[PDB]
Amino acid sequence: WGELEVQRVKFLNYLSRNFYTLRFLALFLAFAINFILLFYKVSDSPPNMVYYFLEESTGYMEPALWCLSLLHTLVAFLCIIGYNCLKVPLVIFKREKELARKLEFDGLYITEQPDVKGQWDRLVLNTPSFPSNYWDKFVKRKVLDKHGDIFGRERIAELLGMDLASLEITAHNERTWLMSIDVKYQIWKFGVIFTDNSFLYLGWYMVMSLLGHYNNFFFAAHLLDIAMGVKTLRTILSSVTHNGKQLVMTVGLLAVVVYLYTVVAFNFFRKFYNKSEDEDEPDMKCDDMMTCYLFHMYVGVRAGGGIGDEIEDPAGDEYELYRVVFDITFFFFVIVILLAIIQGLIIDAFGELRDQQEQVKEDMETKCFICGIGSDYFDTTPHGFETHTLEEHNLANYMFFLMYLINKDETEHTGQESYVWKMYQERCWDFFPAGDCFRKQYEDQLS
Amino acid sequence: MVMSLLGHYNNFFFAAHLLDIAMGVKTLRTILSSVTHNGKQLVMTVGLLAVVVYLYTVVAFNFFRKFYNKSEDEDEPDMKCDDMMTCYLFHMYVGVRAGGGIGDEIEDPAGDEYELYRVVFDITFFFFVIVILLAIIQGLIIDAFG
Amino acid sequence: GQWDRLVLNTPSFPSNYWDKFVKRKVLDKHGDIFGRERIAELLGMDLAS
Amino acid sequence: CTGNQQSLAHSRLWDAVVGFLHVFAHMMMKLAQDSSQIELLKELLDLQKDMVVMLLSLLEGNVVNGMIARQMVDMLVESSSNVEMILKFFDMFLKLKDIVGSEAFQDYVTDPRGLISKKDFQKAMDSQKQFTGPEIQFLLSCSEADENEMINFEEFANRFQEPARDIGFNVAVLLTNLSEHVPHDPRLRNFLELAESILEYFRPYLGRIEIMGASRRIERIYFEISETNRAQWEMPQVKESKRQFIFDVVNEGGEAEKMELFVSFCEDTIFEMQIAAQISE
Ligand SMILES: Nc1ncnc2c1ncn2[C@@H]1O[C@H](COP(=O)(O)OP(=O)(O)OP(=O)(O)O)[C@@H](O)[C@H]1O
Ligand SMILES: CNC(=O)c1cc(Cl)cc(C)c1NC(=O)c1cc(Br)nn1-c1ncccc1Cl
Ligand SMILES: Cn1c(=O)c2c(ncn2C)n(C)c1=O
Ligand SMILES: [Ca+2]
Ligand SMILES: [Zn+2]
Repeated sequence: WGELEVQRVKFLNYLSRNFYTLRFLALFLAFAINFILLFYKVSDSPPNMVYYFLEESTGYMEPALWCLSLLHTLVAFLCIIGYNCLKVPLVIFKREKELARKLEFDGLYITEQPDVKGQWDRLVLNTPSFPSNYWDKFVKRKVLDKHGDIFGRERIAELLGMDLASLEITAHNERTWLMSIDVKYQIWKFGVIFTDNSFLYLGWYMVMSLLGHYNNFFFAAHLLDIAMGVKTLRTILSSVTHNGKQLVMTVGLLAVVVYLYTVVAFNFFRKFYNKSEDEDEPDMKCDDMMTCYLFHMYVGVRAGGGIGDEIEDPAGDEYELYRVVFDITFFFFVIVILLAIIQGLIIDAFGELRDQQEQVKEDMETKCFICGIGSDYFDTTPHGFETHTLEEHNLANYMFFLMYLINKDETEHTGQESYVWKMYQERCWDFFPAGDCFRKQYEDQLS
Repeated sequence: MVMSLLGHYNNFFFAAHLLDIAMGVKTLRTILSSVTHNGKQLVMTVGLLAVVVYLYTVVAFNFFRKFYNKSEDEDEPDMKCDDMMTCYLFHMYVGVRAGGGIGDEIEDPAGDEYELYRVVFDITFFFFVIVILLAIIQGLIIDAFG
Repeated sequence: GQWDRLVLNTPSFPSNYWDKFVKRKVLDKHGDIFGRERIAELLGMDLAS
Repeated sequence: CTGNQQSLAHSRLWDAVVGFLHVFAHMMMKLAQDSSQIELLKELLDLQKDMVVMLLSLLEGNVVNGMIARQMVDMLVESSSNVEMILKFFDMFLKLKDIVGSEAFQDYVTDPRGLISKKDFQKAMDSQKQFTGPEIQFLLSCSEADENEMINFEEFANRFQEPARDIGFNVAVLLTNLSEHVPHDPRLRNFLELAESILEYFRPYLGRIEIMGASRRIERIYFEISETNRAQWEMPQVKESKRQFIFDVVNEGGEAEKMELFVSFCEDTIFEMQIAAQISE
């Protein structure tokens, strides 16, 4: 069992270093099976309607599409197990980082009580494999030494799942692999992975690829990956939901205006509505109101010139001036304004979202991300802002300070490094400069 | 120079030298340079409009194929939605040009068979490819020109 | 960068330029850190000695 | 503590450190002429490692014109002879791996076994202007003779890199700390041109960072970046999380909570390189 286990971690590691290459071939083969699908044909003749493939001087295309569909479902399943190998330890680590500081600092589950995320997280405090994917594992003794005097300590120990709290603490002071696994922790960890929006998109990608063997026309929806893949065409799709509250009421407003335009047409202008050009077989559409309201919202918002394009002309003397005012105020409202409100609502939503992606780049190229002085102060010396960025205030040096403080001992720290280390563990950020960086206070005494 | 010497072969080849007005004055060069100033963003939207219309033809090929018939003669029937490469060429030629959707060139859904599926199908096709995506493209050049 | 390699070995390099002693600028600058016979064969200087 | 640093400045510590710099500069050019004297020379390089961090801990909380830095530099110009011998030591043995790394000097040797003679390598290093006349017979006297036909340039290069990595880094840190604290000094400007190579070699390994504490005074904090930490920093999976984190802070993130998000971004990247170091081949 030892050789099969190391062959499993060799296959899982070989796949995860090629995670970007594997999805490149997953999209290339996704576009390859939908390019060849353009040559389908329906016929009454055999090869009811049948779906047979047509090709000129090539008979290899039908075994190819059967080969690429099994190759796409295989490569999609390796992508799921790859995302279940690589980024799912990352997505738990940000949640048990936020909760373990939510438990100890402000006390989310000990002094107050709550959101579905607050009550789903109750299944993870009583497992002993709580800090298993976290750098801090003494978090439960942090909060019992903090809030174990104000309340009953036996109740908070039963809340925190600490097995033998008066015996394991004395044992730590002085001195069937699946059956050893916790069933409450893995049902909890499989619950939050299902909350993740990327995995339900990756889960939608695999469940439709396996549905593509039932009908090969189901491979069409994987070419909508170009909308979510590149960031250019995702701002077009996210602009619909960015201002989606304002759009659903305007189409709600357009629904009640057109329904108020059909009721006036149903009571006074009903003899005009007749699309049938045959005299003996008359089809008057304005006889039932649910029939006619479906007729208005299908041709009236599509014609561009109002409802009167599909209706006979008002050359008759009966209701000649009422109708000619009726179509004009209908054309002025639903197409000229309300349909220009909707395209007036998405394109500036599309316009503003790209304006905030360009201003993020511009303000980053101007301000310093750490201290509160612009790039106009550092214009006194040439290349002063790049000297202020790369050498003095760099975001990579602030991490490189941190992991250097992780690796070295507490008895090897100097006074400046032990001061920022004690200020970081109680989580206060007054050690950052924020508006002065060696060129405002010593500006007269350095030349 | 190479097109002016080609103009003696056919004198209609002298037409392309009147595109010098686009590059000569700086006024009409910003209209021509605005296409290539934001040319990366435009080629993906027409790439996005290509895969939405192709996803609109596959739904029409499997469920709405008996509706597509431009022939007004009963004995000689021309059903365009029989081959998919024929029909996908039909959608990107009349559907993005009509201004009111694909349903202008197709018979009305007064029949009871697929009466509510089709009337929702044309509306969400008209709402996407003309009202938004074709206003995205003219929304992309004019502010680039602006 | 690679098309410009065909112009260092011609003697009519500075012919349309105001500076013509450019090859003796760079041999007096980088002729001690490397082999000077190699940089003279790179610069096309016919009979540099 | 301001009390001890004025007590060490007013004591006779400076003639002790000058005398310790005198015995260190002469023994390392005496103990480098034999291969059985390696244990004493590493123990000495760890000892002058301990003094320069003692000298760096004296310079903590130092004002841009303070007396600790000026009594540190006059101690250095009272003792010019030996600290130039320590920085010439760290220069000639760091330059040689850049010298033996050239394509010319590996083309001058044609032995298949790799044991180059002593006369051919002496005329080769004399052809380059980076090394001098009395320098090269010092380096062949420090090398293994082996009947004047085997110098073994590979083992002579990596011999004094690993014991002299930490001290060669910290005398580089001591010079850059004193230069940017007290400027406009010609004798310190004498010292950085004399030790230019140990600064440019340790520039991507030195990180300069500033914090603000101790009665609102900004100080410059100096630390070390190892080679493993920066090699995993410039990988595409790490910078793609960097590109989106910069985006979600200046666009929608707050002003006071942006440094709380920065440290939450920092601890996440320690973990994602730790899961990357676990999955590395
Ligand atoms: N700590 C900082 N404070 C303020 N501004 C910073 C800081 N770090 C970087 N910047 C600014 O943001 C930019 C970030 O550059 P980034 O690494 O994202 O891309 P880049 O410079 O184009 O990379 P490369 O050219 O190496 O591919 C810097 O060039 C600088 O203008
Ligand atoms: C947002 N969709 C995905 O995450 C995605 C998810 C799955 Cl299951 C499969 C594929 C092919 C996906 N699509 C990409 O993964 C992808 C689409 C585009 Br367009 N580009 N692109 C990409 N991006 C970076 C590196 C390599 C690639 Cl291939
Ligand atoms: C290993 N390790 C970490 O990985 C870590 C940390 N603080 C944050 N992190 C992420 N500390 C103190 C630590 O010892
Ligand atoms: Ca200490
Ligand atoms: Zn700054």
